Amino acid sequence: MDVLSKGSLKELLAHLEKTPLEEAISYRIGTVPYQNVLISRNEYYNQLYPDTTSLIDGVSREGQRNVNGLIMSIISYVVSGSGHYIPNIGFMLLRRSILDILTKHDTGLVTNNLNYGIIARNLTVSKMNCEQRKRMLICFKLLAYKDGNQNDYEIYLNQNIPLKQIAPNFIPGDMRTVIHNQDQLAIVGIPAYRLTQSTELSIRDDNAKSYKLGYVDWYNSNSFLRERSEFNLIRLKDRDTKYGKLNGW
Amino acid sequence: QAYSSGLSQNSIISLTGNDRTVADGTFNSMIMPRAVIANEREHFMKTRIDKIE
Amino acid sequence: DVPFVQAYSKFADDNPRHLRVKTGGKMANALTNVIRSYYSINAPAIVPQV
Amino acid sequence: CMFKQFRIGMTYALDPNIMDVAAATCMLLFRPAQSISDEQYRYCLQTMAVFLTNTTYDIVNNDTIDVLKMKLRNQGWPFVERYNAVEIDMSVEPLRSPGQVGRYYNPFNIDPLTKKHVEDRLEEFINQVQVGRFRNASGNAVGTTLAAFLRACRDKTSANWRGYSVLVSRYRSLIPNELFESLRNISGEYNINPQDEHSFF
Amino acid sequence: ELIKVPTIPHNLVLIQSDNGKHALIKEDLGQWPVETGISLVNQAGVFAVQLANKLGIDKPFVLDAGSNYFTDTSFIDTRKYCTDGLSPREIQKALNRQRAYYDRPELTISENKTLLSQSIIYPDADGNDVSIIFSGAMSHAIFTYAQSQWNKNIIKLDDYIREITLTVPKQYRPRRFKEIEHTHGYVYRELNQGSLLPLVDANLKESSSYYFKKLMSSISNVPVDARTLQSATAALAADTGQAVNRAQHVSMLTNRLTTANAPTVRAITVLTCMFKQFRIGMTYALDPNIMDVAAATCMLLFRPAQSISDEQYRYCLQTMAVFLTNTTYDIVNNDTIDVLKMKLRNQGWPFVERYNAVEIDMSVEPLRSPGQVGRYYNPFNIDPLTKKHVEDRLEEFINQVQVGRFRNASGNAVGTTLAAFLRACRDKTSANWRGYSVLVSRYRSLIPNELFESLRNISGEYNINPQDEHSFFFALAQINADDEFIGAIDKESAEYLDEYATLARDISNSLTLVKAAFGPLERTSGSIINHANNLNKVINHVFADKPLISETMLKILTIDGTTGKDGYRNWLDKLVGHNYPVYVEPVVNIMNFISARFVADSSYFGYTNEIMIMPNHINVPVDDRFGFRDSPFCTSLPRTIMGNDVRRISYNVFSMMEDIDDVISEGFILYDAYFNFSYDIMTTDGVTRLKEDILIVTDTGNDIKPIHFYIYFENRNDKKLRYESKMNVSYRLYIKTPACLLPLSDYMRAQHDYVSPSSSRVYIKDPAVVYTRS
Amino acid sequence: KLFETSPFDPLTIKNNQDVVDKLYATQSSSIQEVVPTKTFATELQFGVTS
Repeated sequence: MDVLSKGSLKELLAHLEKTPLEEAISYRIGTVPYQNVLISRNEYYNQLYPDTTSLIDGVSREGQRNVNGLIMSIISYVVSGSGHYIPNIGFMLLRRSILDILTKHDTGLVTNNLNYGIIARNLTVSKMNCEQRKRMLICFKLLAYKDGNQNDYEIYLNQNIPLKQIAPNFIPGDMRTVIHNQDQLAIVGIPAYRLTQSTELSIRDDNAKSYKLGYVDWYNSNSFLRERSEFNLIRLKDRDTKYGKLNGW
Repeated sequence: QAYSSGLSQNSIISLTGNDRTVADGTFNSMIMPRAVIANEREHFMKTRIDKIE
Repeated sequence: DVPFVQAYSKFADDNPRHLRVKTGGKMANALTNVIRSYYSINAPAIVPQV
Repeated sequence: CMFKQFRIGMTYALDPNIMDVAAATCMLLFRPAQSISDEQYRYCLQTMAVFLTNTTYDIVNNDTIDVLKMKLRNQGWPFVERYNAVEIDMSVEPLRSPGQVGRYYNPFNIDPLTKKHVEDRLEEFINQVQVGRFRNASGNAVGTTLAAFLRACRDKTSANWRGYSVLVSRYRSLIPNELFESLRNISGEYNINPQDEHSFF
Repeated sequence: ELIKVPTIPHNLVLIQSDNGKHALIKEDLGQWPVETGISLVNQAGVFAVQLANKLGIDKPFVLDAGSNYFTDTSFIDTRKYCTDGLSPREIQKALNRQRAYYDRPELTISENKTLLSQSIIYPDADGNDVSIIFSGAMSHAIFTYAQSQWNKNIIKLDDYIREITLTVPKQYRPRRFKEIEHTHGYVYRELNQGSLLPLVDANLKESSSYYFKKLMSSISNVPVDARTLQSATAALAADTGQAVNRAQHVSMLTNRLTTANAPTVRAITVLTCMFKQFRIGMTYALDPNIMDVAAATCMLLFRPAQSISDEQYRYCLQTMAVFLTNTTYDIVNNDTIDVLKMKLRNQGWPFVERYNAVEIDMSVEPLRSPGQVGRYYNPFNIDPLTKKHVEDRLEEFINQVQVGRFRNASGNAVGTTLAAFLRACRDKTSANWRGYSVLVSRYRSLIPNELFESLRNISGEYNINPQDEHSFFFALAQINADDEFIGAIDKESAEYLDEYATLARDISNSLTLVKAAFGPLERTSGSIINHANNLNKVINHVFADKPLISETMLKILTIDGTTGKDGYRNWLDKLVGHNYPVYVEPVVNIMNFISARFVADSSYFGYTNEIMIMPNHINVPVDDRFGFRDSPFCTSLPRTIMGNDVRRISYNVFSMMEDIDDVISEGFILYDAYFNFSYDIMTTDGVTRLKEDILIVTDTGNDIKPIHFYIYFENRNDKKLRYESKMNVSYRLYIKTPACLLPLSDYMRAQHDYVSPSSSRVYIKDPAVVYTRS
Repeated sequence: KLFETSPFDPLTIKNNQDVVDKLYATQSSSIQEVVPTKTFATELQFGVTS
């Protein structure tokens, strides 16, 4: 919910710096990812409604124990709000931030063998919307810069024409590029249209609307932080600053 | 001191790329050379074929 | 030289100098890279949208 | 009580006095926890700790809520918790227009079913403050003075909660349904002087 | 605040002949005298400021010419017709008069509509309004450049808030801005922070004494709880038996108690914990008593080790050894700190160590310290985490003093008196340290980080008397924060903030003045004499009329008794050769632009570098665009005339020439000087001539008289004026054609674009984001 | 009546600044979240003048 609310590149990377890896990993068993299932949608149909479960749903799924599953759990958390079930990763890796895993070699995780095409296909890039594809491409660029695979990232964009048009423009080592970026990455937000307490047909759409309706409740909740009215009560370390720089950028 | 020959050599481009590790499920991974002495399955199969000839 | 100074200042976002080469500034760099992208899909998209 | 998105804020002096602590403990007890923000909640706990634990704001600036709760509880101060309000279901009879159904928080955190405050250990908590010693070196009768204020506040709220609950329902019945839905989008936070909050109760 | 300029300052005028044959557009920017033999750039600086005032761009401004328009009566025409600049109707009238002379038909309706619609206002993508008007070239260039410079300091309100969030204290109620201000609010703010180090580093004694005095006055008025000394004295008398009949060491401590200087000492206490290195001094009696030992022990225990220097620390240890160990000052004169510590420890005295105060970080960023963390010391050497003294064995040490034998082998009179006294001081500091910690933090927020790490007690004015020190801790008063006192601090914060901002501007002005005026010194009498005279001239000019530097700087410089002029002269002297970086401001950029154009385009402002004197019988190419009779203007001064290069003589050589009569017969060009000239364009026809004779011959030298052209338009078929020109004029003076003149045919070259910001924008005069608590 | 005292009379205003000015003038009638007092400033820099 909090990760889906971020609407700018600066906010997204700032959230990932303060968020540990354990938030990406889920400890609920879930179900196997790719299955043709029948779900109940009584608002629309009397018969059961066919659908296919996927990894970018908002509900936890079972994940492979390899490094591929860990990266695929991080991206699903960013684009869908929930991760997958990969237990016994370890204290050392789980305490690191999401940005450290994606960008830093000191974590101890080796990810240079990853194939962006296979990861995108397993994440069902075809079913993703524009904001979801932009968020995943941000994760790919950070991984490419960590492994020195910038050339491979560019070629993968050349093969996929729709991905090249929406590819965010920022150098993963320079903070000046992040501040200038004006891409809108928000998935949930205050809706200008009429939003009703109604169900959706597919699993992805229904789960997304739950976060959208939950965010509205979160926005008016006491947990939400109102910068306009309570800026002085925020701690100085985590207070918003114009000259905000990620470490090493 | 190692022997240094001034022999002119052509540039060599690896299949692995700049990161020096091949990507999974790629055409380059399928055409990569792989060890024959270290692997037991291949070092056994080649001896059998050599004996047959 | 006032008409040229005004025209170059708007184009290049900087005042011309006697000992510095008049290159066109940011507009020249943006136009050069944008021309590169149109020719080939393999060319990168360097210039930001901002 | 009528609008859940509205918040209540409070600003205290750099060196808090007995008025600031009395006003802070009156807000946590007799205002909905949904109205009080998390940042405001920490600010109130910091104010209590500075007065009662003999520290300063700078010393306790980086302390978390659980750390602040432990410091106050060890000293003997039990009021370190926000209490959720009880939602009272409301209906406007139709008459000429179609009817409206709504819900509002019961004032002063009083459950109509139990006819008492939500906290079931309030009487034990007030007795704990009465016998407690807070600033032995630099204060006199802080516990007795604060305890007497708490009993007066508790008695008045239990005595007059029905009148204010009826008043909220009367005001809710004046707003039409279309106006109420539009008012849901807006938000606000109200800053109450510590003197006015204590004087109100 | 920001000024909204309603009209664009065009400087165009229309001059047309009576018959209407010739018409010209001229941009009048004034005439500015230029002096030869001295730097032209320095003169251009003086004229740039005067020019900026004439155009109205000296002060921050935004153009507000969007509403200056009208709509035509035609239903098709929906364009907005601008009223600024030269009126297109004036050009139409001039053009029609020209066509009447040539017998051409007047401008048609279609031609009239195109001409009358040249000046328009249209909106752009960002909501700004663009005005296309007829105006001068230099007026357009200077005005638009000044617009871009002032716009650098105009930012949205939300951007300004984000830049100042870290400095907002928690104890202030946030300000609720209106919804329009959040969306369309803008503030003109200069956010560059100027360092105060150049003033502080050069004058450390004066700067420190000024700020310490101001701080001391504020802290001295803090309310305190009124607690009588009877309870404390009665307990001391009981613990160490006090008899009216007998003479005891305890009495010497008691009769010396006094609370007269308590407000002064408690302000010194705040000063020690507010600054990084505030060192205080202490002088004891020639023959030490038990009061001096108690005072010395109190200084080492309850004052920061950063406030006590090693020499003071040794002096404190020497005083204890003289009294406790029964020795003389001459014996302990040569002993070191380690030796003195062993002597007192062998006798049973454990208080021989300094203690470091514990630093506490401020909750918010200190003012004028962007991206920095503030700090201050906790009073009385009490660890905030443990809420007790840094020394964990203080209880054991006091007991050890009680059983010790000092000044007498038998009895414990001295030890009991000191132990009972030291227990009282320990209890008072434990109870009342929180109030002093809050007081120190409040005054720490007034000073920046630069003042925190730089100011020192160089003079030694604040020294604590031994009777005041031991009475301070024995009779420590709790700090009471009254509402009146709290509001007084808030007023001081506003005045401190204004004073720092004023000082920063004066430092920046002084640094600019030194670089431009003074060079480097040499070990020669000529350099010293030149520097001394130039220094006096600058000082006389800066203090004349309204002084350049404010009264706040003069107070700091005059704190030692020197005059304001003398104090500034010394400080400017030290600044020569400074490496301090000075941020370039928008007004400096504007002036450098006008100065550059003044040098580059001299014909606009009435002076030229070259003139030519030629006999009338020699024919020279001239500018025939304007139809002037015998035009004194050439497109360029000819390189060759009749196949030979024109001779060029510098003004200095021509002044000393004694064969000037032979030279003028051939003709020559005068250069290496700035020639001020004026001209008048008359609508009638007449002989074009000069007001005065070209040159004046004296026994001392030759000179050129002031130049003033009477220029007339030409009717070719006029025999009287043709004959007068050739026969009544013998020599003619030529200059390059002024660039301000423009023929009427090229009226489309006067079209220029001015952009005015959106009218939806609202400007906020007070952008602060908090209120006072009460 | 929707308002006891109208926030502003629409006919009197002419631009966005008058709406802000009128709202400040009539803010006493409304129930204000924060009642205005003297304003506290934390930053102030003066620029050099002509």
